Amino acid sequence: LDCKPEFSYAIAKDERIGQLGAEGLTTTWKEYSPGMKLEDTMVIAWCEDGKLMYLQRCTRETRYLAILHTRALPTSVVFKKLFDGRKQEDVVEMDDNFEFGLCPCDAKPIVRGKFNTTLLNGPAFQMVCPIGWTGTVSCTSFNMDTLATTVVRTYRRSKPFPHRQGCITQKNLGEDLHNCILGGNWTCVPGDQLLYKGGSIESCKWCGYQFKESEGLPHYPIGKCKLENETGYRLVDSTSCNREGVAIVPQGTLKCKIGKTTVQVIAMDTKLGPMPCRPYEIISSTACTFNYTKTLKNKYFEPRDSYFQQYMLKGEYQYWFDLE
Amino acid sequence: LDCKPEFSYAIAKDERIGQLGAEGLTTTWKEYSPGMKLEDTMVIAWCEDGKLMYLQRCTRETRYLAILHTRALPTSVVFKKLFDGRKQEDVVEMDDNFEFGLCPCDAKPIVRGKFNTTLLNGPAFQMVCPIGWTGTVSCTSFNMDTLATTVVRTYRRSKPFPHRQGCITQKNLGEDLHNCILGGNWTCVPGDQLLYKGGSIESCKWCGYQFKESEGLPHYPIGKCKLENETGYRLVDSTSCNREGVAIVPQGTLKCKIGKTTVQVIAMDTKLGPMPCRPYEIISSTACTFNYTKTLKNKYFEPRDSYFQQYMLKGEYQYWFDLE
Ligand SMILES: *[C@@H]1O[C@H](CO)[C@@H](O[C@@H]2O[C@H](CO)[C@@H](O)[C@H](O)[C@H]2NC(C)=O)[C@H](O)[C@H]1NC(C)=O
Ligand SMILES: *[C@@H]1O[C@H](CO)[C@@H](O[C@@H]2O[C@H](CO)[C@@H](O)[C@H](O)[C@H]2NC(C)=O)[C@H](O)[C@H]1NC(C)=O
Ligand SMILES: *[C@@H]1O[C@H](CO)[C@@H](O[C@@H]2O[C@H](CO)[C@@H](O)[C@H](O)[C@H]2NC(C)=O)[C@H](O)[C@H]1NC(C)=O
Ligand SMILES: *[C@@H]1O[C@H](CO)[C@@H](O[C@@H]2O[C@H](CO)[C@@H](O)[C@H](O)[C@H]2NC(C)=O)[C@H](O)[C@H]1NC(C)=O
Ligand SMILES: *[C@@H]1O[C@H](CO)[C@@H](O[C@@H]2O[C@H](CO)[C@@H](O)[C@H](O)[C@H]2NC(C)=O)[C@H](O)[C@H]1NC(C)=O
Ligand SMILES: *[C@@H]1O[C@H](CO)[C@@H](O[C@@H]2O[C@H](CO)[C@@H](O)[C@H](O)[C@H]2NC(C)=O)[C@H](O)[C@H]1NC(C)=O
Ligand SMILES: *[C@@H]1O[C@H](CO)[C@@H](O[C@@H]2O[C@H](CO)[C@@H](O)[C@H](O)[C@H]2NC(C)=O)[C@H](O)[C@H]1NC(C)=O
Ligand SMILES: *[C@@H]1O[C@H](CO)[C@@H](O[C@@H]2O[C@H](CO)[C@@H](O)[C@H](O)[C@H]2NC(C)=O)[C@H](O)[C@H]1NC(C)=O
Repeated sequence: LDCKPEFSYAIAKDERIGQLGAEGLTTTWKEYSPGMKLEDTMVIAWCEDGKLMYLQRCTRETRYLAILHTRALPTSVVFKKLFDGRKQEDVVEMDDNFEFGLCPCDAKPIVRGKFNTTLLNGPAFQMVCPIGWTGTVSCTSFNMDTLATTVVRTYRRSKPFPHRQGCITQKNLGEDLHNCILGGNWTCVPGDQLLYKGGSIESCKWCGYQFKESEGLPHYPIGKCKLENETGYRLVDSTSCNREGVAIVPQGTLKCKIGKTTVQVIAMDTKLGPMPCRPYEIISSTACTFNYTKTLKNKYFEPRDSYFQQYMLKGEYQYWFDLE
Repeated sequence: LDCKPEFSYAIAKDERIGQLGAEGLTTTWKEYSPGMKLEDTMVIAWCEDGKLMYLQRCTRETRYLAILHTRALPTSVVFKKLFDGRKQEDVVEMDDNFEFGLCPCDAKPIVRGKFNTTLLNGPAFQMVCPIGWTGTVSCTSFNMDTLATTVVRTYRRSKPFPHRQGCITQKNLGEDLHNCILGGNWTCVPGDQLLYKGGSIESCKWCGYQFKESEGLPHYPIGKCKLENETGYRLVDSTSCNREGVAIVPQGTLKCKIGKTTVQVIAMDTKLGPMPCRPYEIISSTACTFNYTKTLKNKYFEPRDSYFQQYMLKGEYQYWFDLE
C-alpha cells in the first residue's frame, strides 16, 4: 500500500487491540509528511512520495504497521503486516554472481571457506571476485559474560563461482605474467604462466638477453615475450640457450651482437661450428689488406671470404682479405 | 814326257785338230824358256829341267798339253793328257770361326740361308758376322749353250753360328740401345731394347725429360737410363708418367720443376690433388705480405701455409702468407 495526507501512522509488533487502543505498539504515532519516516529496532520504513517501503533491520520478530485516521477512534486501528517473525537460524544459497552481502542483527560475519576473498565493513560484508569459491559465512554473535556465542544466518556456497564483471584474472610474479587459478582482483591464487596466443609484441626475453626485432634469432618471437599495453612476460618458446656447441649466457667469454643487442657467449665444444651471432669489433690493418675479428675455438661468422670462397680461420680470429 | 828347246807349247781342252790349227786352246803358244810356265782356269804348269810338272787347280775339265815344233805346220800339233775331267761335287761344313769363303771354278756362289750376311766378289765370298746363321752357299755355274747350270761345291751350316769375339751385338736407334737378335756390325737384325742389369748411369730419361739426380721421384733409377760406358738408353722401369690425376708431357700447359730440371705438365683432372714437383717462379708482393705462384685448378704444391695450417688456393694460384 502507501501513505495518505490525513492519517496517523505507527508500527506494531502484534495487532492486539486492548481496551484503550492498539496494544502492541512499538512506536509513538506520527502525522503525515511527504517524506515521513518511522523507526524501530526490527524495522525502518519510509514514504516516497507517495509509497510505503521498509528495510527489515533484523528478522526474528514479526511487524505490522498500525494506522488510525487522525480524528478516528483508537480501537479502530488497522494493521497490514510488513514482515513475518521467525527464529532461529538459516541458510541463503548465494547466486552465481552474488556480490554485496549484508548481515542482519548488527552481527559480525564468520568466514569459513576455501581461500581469502572478503571485505568486511562491520556486519556488512562483500565477496571480491570469489571465482572458484566454496565456504559458509555465518553472522554470529558472542556474549561476553557467558562465553556462549551464536549465529543468526548462514549464507552457503557448495558449488564454486564462475567469472564475472571487472575481475582481473592475471598477476605478475616478478616479471612474468601468471594465471589466476582461483579468485580475481587481489584474491588471485596464481597459476601456471601465461602462454602467447598472439598479439602485436613489443619485446622478447631469451637466455637473459632482451631483444626487439626478428634479426639474428632462430625465429621471431621466441623465449618469452610481453605485449605493448601489458606489464609482464608471456611464455612463447623454450628454445635451448645453446646454438650448436656455442651457448649464450650472462658470464663470458667473448661478445658478439644479435639484432642490435649486446650478448655474451661461451663455447661448449671445440669442433668446427657456426657462431650464432654477428660480431662486435672489426679491426683493420691496398697490397694485401685484411679485416678481422676475435672468435671462439673453431667458430665462423658469416660472411665467407669471397676471395678464398671460405670462412678463413687462424684459431682465435677469423679474417677477411682484399688483394689489389 | 818333257819340254825341249826347239818346240812351242800351249794347253788344250779338246784333242781336236781342225783345219787351221788345233781347236781346243786355252792359251797362246809359248816359246821354250828354261823356266816357262803355262796357266789357265783348270791347271797351271811349269818346266823346271826340260821335264814337265803341273798342278791341277780344278777337276771337272780334262786337259792336255799341246806341242807344236816351232817350225812345224799348225795342223801337226800333238797332245799329251795331263789329267782327266771328272765332274763330281763335295760339300763342306764351315768351322765356328768360318769367316771367308772361296768358290772354285770361276763359279758364282748363290746363297740360301737365314738372313743377309754376305759380301760377293765374283766367285769368292765373305760372311760378315753370320752370328746365328744357317744355310748353304753353292758355287753354281751356267752354260749358255746348254741351258743347264751347276754347282761344284756346297758349303753347309746346319748348326747356327755362335757369337764370336770380334762381332758388335747391339745397335743404337734414336737414343735407345737395342739388342741384335741376329748379326753383328751392320748385319745386325736388331731386337728388343736392352734391360738394365746394373752399373753406373750417367742419365735417366723419364717422360721425355732428362734427369741426373735421385731427387724428386718414386725412386732412382726409373723409366729408361743410359750407362757411363755407352751411347743410349737401356730400359729399366716404365712408371706411369701420369701422377695422381696430374700428368707430365712435352707440350703444355704450365711448367713446374724436379731436381734442377724444368718439366711441362697438364692437368688430368680437377678434384683436389698434389702436383708432384716444386714450382717455377714465386712472385712476392709491411703488414701482410704474400708470396705465390701459379698452379692447377685444385692442385697444390708443398708446403702448406704454416700460419693457416692449410693449402691456399684461389683458383689458379697457390698462396703463402706472412704476418711477421
Ligand atoms: C585477506 O584479503 C585482504 C587483501 O586486501 C587482506 O586485507 C588486509 O588485512 C590486514 C589484516 O591483517 C589489514 O591490516 C589491512 O587493513 C588489509 N589490507 C588491504 C590492502 O586490504 C586480509 O588481511 C587478508 N587476510 C589475511 C592476510 O589473513
Ligand atoms: C578490478 O580492477 C579494475 C581496474 O582497477 C576495476 O575496474 C575499474 O573500476 C573503476 C572504479 O574505480 C571504474 O571506473 C571502471 O569500472 C574501471 N576503470 C576504468 C577506467 O574503466 C574493477 O572494478 C576491479 N574489480 C573489483 C575491485 O572487484
Ligand atoms: C593487451 O592487449 C591484448 C591484445 O589486444 C589484450 O587482449 C584482449 O583481451 C581480451 C580478453 O580480455 C581478448 O580476448 C582479446 O584478444 C583482446 N581484446 C582486444 C579488443 O584486442 C590484453 O588483455 C591486454 N593486456 C592488458 C591490458 O594487460
Ligand atoms: C674492411 O673494412 C673496410 C672499411 O675500411 C671496408 O670498406 C668497404 O669497402 C667498399 C669497397 O669495397 C667501400 O666502397 C665501402 O665504403 C666500405 N663499406 C663499409 C660498410 O664501410 C672493406 O670492404 C672491409 N672488408 C671486409 C668486411 O671484408
Ligand atoms: C737377303 O738379301 C736381299 C738383299 O739385301 C734381301 O732382299 C730384300 O727383300 C725385300 C723384301 O722385303 C725386297 O724388297 C728388297 O729387294 C730387299 N730389301 C732389303 C731392305 O734388303 C733379302 O730379303 C735379304 N734378307 C733379309 C733382309 O732378311
Ligand atoms: C767391328 O768393327 C771393329 C773395328 O772397326 C773391329 O775391331 C777389332 O775387334 C776387337 C773386338 O773384338 C776390338 O778390340 C778392336 O778394335 C779390333 N781388334 C783387333 C785385335 O784388331 C770388329 O772386330 C769388327 N767386326 C766385324 C766387322 O765383323
Ligand atoms: C757397358 O757396361 C755394361 C755393364 O758392365 C756392360 O755389360 C757387360 O757385358 C757383359 C756381356 O757382354 C755382361 O754380361 C756383364 O754384365 C758386363 N760385364 C762387366 C765386366 O761388367 C756392357 O756390355 C757395356 N756396354 C758397352 C761397352 O757398350
Ligand atoms: C717469401 O719469400 C722470401 C724470400 O725473399 C722469404 O724470406 C726469407 O725467409 C726468412 C724466414 O722466413 C726471412 O727471415 C729472410 O728475410 C728470407 N731469407 C732469404 C735467404 O731470402 C719468405 O719467408 C717467403 N715466404 C714464404 C715462402 O712463405
